[PDB]
Amino acid sequence: VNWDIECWMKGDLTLFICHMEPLPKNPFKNYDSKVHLLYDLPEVIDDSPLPPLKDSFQTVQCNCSLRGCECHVPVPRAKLNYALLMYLEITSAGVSFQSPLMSLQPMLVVKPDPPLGLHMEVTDDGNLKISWDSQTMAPFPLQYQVKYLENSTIVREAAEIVSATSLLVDSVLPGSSYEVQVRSKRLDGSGVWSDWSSPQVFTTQDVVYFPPKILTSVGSNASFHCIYKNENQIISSKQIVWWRNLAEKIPEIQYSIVSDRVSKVTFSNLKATRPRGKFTYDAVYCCNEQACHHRYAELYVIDVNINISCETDGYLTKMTCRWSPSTIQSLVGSTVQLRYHRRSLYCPDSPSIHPTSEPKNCVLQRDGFYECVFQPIFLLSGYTMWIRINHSLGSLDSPPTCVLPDSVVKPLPPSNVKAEITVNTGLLKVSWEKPVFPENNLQFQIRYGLSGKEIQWKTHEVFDAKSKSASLLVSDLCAVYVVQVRCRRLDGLGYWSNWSSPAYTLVMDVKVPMRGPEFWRKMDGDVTKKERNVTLLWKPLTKNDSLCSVRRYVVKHRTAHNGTWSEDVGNRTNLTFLWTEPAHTVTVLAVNSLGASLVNFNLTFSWPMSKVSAVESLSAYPLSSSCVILSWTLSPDDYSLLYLVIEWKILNEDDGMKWLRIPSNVKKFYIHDNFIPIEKYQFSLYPVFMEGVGKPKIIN
Amino acid sequence: VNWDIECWMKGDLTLFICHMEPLPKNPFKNYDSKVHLLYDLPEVIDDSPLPPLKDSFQTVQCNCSLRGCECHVPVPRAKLNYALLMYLEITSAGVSFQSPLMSLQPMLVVKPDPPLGLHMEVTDDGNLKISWDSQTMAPFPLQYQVKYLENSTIVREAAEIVSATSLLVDSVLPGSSYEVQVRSKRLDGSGVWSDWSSPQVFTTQDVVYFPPKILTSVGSNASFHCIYKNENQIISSKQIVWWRNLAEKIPEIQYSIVSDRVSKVTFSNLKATRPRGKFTYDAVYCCNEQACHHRYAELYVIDVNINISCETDGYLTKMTCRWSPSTIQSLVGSTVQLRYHRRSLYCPDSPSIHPTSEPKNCVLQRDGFYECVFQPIFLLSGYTMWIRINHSLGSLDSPPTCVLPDSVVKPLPPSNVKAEITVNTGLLKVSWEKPVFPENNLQFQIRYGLSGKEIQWKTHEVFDAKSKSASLLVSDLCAVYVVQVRCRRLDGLGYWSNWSSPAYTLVMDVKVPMRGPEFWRKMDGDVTKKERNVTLLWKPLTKNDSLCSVRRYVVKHRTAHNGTWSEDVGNRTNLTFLWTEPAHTVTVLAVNSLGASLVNFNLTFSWPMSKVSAVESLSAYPLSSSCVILSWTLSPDDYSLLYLVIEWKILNEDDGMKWLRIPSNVKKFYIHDNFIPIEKYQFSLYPVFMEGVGKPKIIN
Amino acid sequence: VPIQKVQDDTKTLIKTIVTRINDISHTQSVSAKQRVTGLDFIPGLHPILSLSKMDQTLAVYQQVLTSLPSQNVLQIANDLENLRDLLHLLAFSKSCSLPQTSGLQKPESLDGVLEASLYSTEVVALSRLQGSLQDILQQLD
Repeated sequence: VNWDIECWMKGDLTLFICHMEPLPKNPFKNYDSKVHLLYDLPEVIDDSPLPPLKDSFQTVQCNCSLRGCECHVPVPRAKLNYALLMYLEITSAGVSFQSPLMSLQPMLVVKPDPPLGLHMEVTDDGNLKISWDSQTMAPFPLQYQVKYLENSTIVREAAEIVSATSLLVDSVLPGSSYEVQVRSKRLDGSGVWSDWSSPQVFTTQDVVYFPPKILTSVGSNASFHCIYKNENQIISSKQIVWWRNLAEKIPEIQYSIVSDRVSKVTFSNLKATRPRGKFTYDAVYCCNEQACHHRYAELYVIDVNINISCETDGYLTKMTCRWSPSTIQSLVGSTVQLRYHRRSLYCPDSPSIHPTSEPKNCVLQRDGFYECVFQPIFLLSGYTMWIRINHSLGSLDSPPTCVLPDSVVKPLPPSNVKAEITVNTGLLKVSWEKPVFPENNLQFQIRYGLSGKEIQWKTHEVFDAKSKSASLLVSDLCAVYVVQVRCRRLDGLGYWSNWSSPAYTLVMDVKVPMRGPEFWRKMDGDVTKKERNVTLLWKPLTKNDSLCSVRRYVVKHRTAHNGTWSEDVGNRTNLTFLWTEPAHTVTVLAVNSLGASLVNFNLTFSWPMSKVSAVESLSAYPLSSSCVILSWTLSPDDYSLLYLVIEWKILNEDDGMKWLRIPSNVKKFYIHDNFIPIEKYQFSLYPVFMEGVGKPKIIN
Repeated sequence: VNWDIECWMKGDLTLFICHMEPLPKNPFKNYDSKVHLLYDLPEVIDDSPLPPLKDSFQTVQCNCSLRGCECHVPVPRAKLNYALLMYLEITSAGVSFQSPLMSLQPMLVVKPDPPLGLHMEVTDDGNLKISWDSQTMAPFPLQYQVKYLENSTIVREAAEIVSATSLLVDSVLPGSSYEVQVRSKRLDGSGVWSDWSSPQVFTTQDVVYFPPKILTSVGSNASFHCIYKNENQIISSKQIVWWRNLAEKIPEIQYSIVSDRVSKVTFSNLKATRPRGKFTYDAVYCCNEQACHHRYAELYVIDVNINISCETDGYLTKMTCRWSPSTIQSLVGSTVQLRYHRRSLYCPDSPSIHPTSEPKNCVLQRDGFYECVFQPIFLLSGYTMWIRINHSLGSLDSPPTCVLPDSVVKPLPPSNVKAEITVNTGLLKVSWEKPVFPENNLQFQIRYGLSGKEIQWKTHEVFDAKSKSASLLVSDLCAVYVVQVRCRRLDGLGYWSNWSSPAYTLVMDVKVPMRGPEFWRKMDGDVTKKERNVTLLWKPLTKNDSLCSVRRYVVKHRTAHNGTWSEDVGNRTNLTFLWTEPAHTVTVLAVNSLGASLVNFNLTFSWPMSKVSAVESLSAYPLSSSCVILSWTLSPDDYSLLYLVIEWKILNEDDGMKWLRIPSNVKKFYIHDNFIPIEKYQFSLYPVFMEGVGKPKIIN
Repeated sequence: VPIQKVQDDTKTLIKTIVTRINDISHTQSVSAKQRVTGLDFIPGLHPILSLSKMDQTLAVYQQVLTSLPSQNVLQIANDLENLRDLLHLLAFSKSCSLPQTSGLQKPESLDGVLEASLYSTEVVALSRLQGSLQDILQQLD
């Protein structure tokens, strides 16, 4: 019985396989031939010619089939270099056949697995690059035989031996198909050739763009190449005219001739691709002059300049980082991830995209931005930031940005801001409470303005980080002021605090009235009657005389008998009192919360002095319905006239009373008031003295 | 052959166990000895010396092992006190050995099970209590043997026999360990001692608190205890200083000494506890003066209080009890439940947490209140209710509260609320339909106000539970009023019903317009023609004159020949009619829905006295651009003038005629109008008589 | 980098953490005189002088508070890792080439007290580190 025996070590270096084929065919059709393999793996190479003991060989029962017997001998990887003692025991029809002892080394006879990953590509020069993946577990170099067949108009078959994992085929023929097969073999020793790998077929097109796509950025450069074939002829690169979106012939200055068949266009300083309806890419066309083939090259230019803004809370608890994806929606499908590395140190002068970055989770809001809260935060640690725009055509990284939390702290508005006008100085003094913050190095900004529908805000800055209150100069001492304060870092870092709550001062009389009201009298009582009611008549003080307010009017009376006594009139502007003494001195006082008016008017009533006349003439000259001149002459007697008081009223009218005190030096006056010529008027001139009001002068 | 036999009744009183051990060891190593227990349980104690029949004994096959044979005799609990007649049959090596008959009562020989629930606790005197359970299933007294192993600074093991289920152990040693074991035996009879139980260990600290943890309420009284061990020395109670949170030292007035080794602190009138940052209670400290142990006694104090708003619907089918969990939110893990007990009688003056209380499901609404809805209800039953909050550290109850369903009824709103104006009286009559309610004891409330953007609501109460309508005084009889009627129980119990539908008053003419309009006449036609167009000129009635409205004007005329006729003039305020008769008078009526105006003026046109001039002179004195004086003299003739009519206009302006009726007694008049001096004004004074209009006096 | 800004940075950040601890420990006003047993593995009854000794004290500080389970504490831990690195840098800026050896601690008694008295442990931790940084800021001048 004859056997054709082939033995090889399995590609995994774990099993030694012996395949056996009986010779010749079918003299054995009804016998159970049991083939037993006995193998030995000695562990010590001892130079002693001692025969191996018969109990040392391990017996392997081989799998025998109708086509042959396969023997599976487990060879340890550590013993792949050892001498494998081998012999066979074949028993058939009661007869046992023993083969002579065989010695072999499993490592020398290895059949590797077929090469995998047979990729196919076109180089920028227009060459046809075959590539495949080497077996990473082979402890020996592998020699590869590559069989590629060119399915062009002429069928070309080539089988090439290579030690590398790639092969190059020259002159890519456009519109041609290439199928490649690669098999491996150990370079050194009697290695057994691996079976051919799966054939990889690559069919070229009439126009070949390589790279057919470029995902690039704004300002970046993209280079596209072409092998243009018209019908059966390859268009020369000199004849290749490039077009972008078929609406812009790329200038021939941008044409670079890689070869007589390869024309190259290189875009430089690329602008972000405007979305062309459903096109988010710039279509780059290889054209034989004007004959633009229906296929093009895709150019993707994205704007990776996204600003990310970060803020630190006043409780110093969290960072709030935000940014907007506005430059990202141009490309549908791009997945953007902020990648952060927190450098333990402060941020570098040049923030760098750190290889050890961590994924960060951020939320798109209703405002269109993405917030990124960092917690816990590290004060002196450099937080290197950048977005990773993972597009299907490649991942794009925003320029790395690093943030130190201190310079992005927005302050808390100070608490309990108080606004008030200091008394007797009128200084609006404002006090506020400093919120909790490091170093208290806070530059405070206040804003103040009058209370109303529209507050004309006035601001002031506080550079002293120690100040807690300040007094301010305001225009109206009796109008309500609204005050708000905001604070920031004195160094200018961080942010400004929100403006504080509106602080309202309380209106109070900062000082007493400054002048008493002008008061005249309505003279009630018969002349024959010694008692005569004197109806004092004054007017409320102005905002300047009252400053803020007059809470009451006090009329102080003085007599020789009753001495001096004062009568509070309160808010009333008139006072009727009886005249009983020859001299009765009257003074009306305007009183506010701080007291009476300092300087007050006085008026004396005297029976003897009421008879004295200092005026001899008085004349009413009507200038118009809005003015009349009163002209009068005063006595040559040295009358110490305080002032003259002009009395004018409508005759027959007891309520057309009007009066006016004028200086005693006046001889002619202009009464500007609505004047009706129809009615008769009583113009009265009153000489007023120390002793009282002298006898007046009246003209009708 | 000799055998050792032990028999006892099992603790469950279901199996009688006879344990057996052969004597001596192993003369029988290869024989299958069959041991049988033949037993009898006679049912009648008859005093007849009749030997038991051999067929009455029941046979049980014993389970024999290499260590001995165990025979299990099932004894009914009803026959435990009966005499158990039994004998043993042992078959070994073909030889049968029969034991003499033995009589015993299984109740007198029972081996109890070991006690369970072994616990060690410290009394407030510092004394340890070793506690365990008594076996309830045992119908017989037990005596327990307690072996303790004090593993203190001095190791003290002592075995003590007690009949109670707890052991007094004095003066717990701080910083020490203890091992205790207990076994039991029947107190009466030949009790077989139980096996020793599992040793329960209770180890001490150099400082021991008792009771270490307190859950309590606001205002209550409590007490902690301590035993301080300084190193190997137990600190005296006279020397233990107590501390709370180590920030407040407890006054020694609140200390107390139980024993010199045992310190105790006492507190009274607790208040609610404030969380300390995250820490939420008060930490009591036992300190050797200033030597504070790292261990502590913990105090929980909570404010016990919870209300609940129950309301009975107007249809009297349900309560809705609602309450806030706002005060429960402090202790995490606290679980709340409304526990109610219903009472067949009315609510007691003091609601009490009744032992028979049921749980109520309550739904938290979006408002933050728990909603407890009860259905079906009985209005006269007192529902005693309280909130049970089950914190992890105990169960506590809100103050119990009782609610009467009839006492929380909200009646349905009054219906058919109708707002109408009573005619000829001007009274706001509001009629409505009463809601369904028992006893009709309802008090109704009516609110009304002007219909507009702001309804100045005016309220009026209807105490009469029988009243279905009410009348209200109003001042404007021609305006729309919004009226609503709400009700509540007449006794005031329960709630108010919600306000009814807004009842809107309709505007109708309550009365005819109170006067007819004043009209003048415009002469369209020369003097020469006997026929003259009398263009009457009047004005619409004001609010008072029209009252509510003037639906139309109708001008009535009279003549000597044609009698009296009327012209429906409608809304227009002028009437041009031809004058043809010697005596012709005109009257205009203001007609509303109820009829024509009551008071109406007259103006007769008469040819003969159209020549009669009752005005001697007439003059115009312009006081201002806004005023002109008219003065006139009448003829000294006894002219029975009804009134005077002043007609003035700008000359050359035929559309600027203005007229006014004035009483005939007036001699000087003041006309207020925008008088432009450059324009010349025609002032005409018409004398008016009963029988016609006199000849006017006209000035330009 | 200039060292004056580093020094000012140290002073500012330490006083910021002072504010942090101060207002966190608001519901935790302390009486510094009481010694409770079992936190001896916290020194601080002593002035701190040398860069090595303060450095190691701080390292132990970190290590002991690692057992502390909180979040405000975690932010403070970030703060102290920053401060530890910067004190390495300041020791370097001293131009003293003393080798920077570290570690050498045993986390057993710490964990026993941790499983014992988290309350006292955290409060004494905050308070004693307060005093520690107080003496440190005294010593920086």
